[PDB]
Amino acid sequence: FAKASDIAAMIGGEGNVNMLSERGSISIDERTNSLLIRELPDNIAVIREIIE
Amino acid sequence: KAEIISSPRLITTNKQPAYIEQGTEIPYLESSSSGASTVAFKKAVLSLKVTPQITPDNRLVLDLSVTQDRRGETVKTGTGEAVSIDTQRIGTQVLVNNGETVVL
Repeated sequence: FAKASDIAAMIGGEGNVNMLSERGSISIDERTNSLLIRELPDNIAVIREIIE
Repeated sequence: KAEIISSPRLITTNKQPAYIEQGTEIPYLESSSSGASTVAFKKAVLSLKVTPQITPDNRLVLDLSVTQDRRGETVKTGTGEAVSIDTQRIGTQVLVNNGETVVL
């Protein structure tokens, strides 16, 4: 129901101060409308709940 | 009385941009960069330009451009002349069920 590029630009983005991350990272897969995230297994759950 | 109908079609892959066109390209006198003229081409086409996206509950989100332009009269510009264009354009984003029609 939403574009993955917009969501990746909102969750991550310019600089690390804005990012909701510490020392991981989002990537986009446009072919299948998906995000690929690498972070602490505790931040994955809150990110998942918000973007759901 | 008068009545006209036109309908283009396309097939494409999900999340992938596609276009189909039919018309003319008008050569215009000059395009300006830092110093000189790259004379260019304006389009007067009947065109469809689309990017689709499939969602879970049997629905599509479409990013749509549909145009139908023609070549118009030749107006006067400076000491010269040039060709004008007559246009109809619509651009939107809509959300439509799988196999039915909507009026944009």
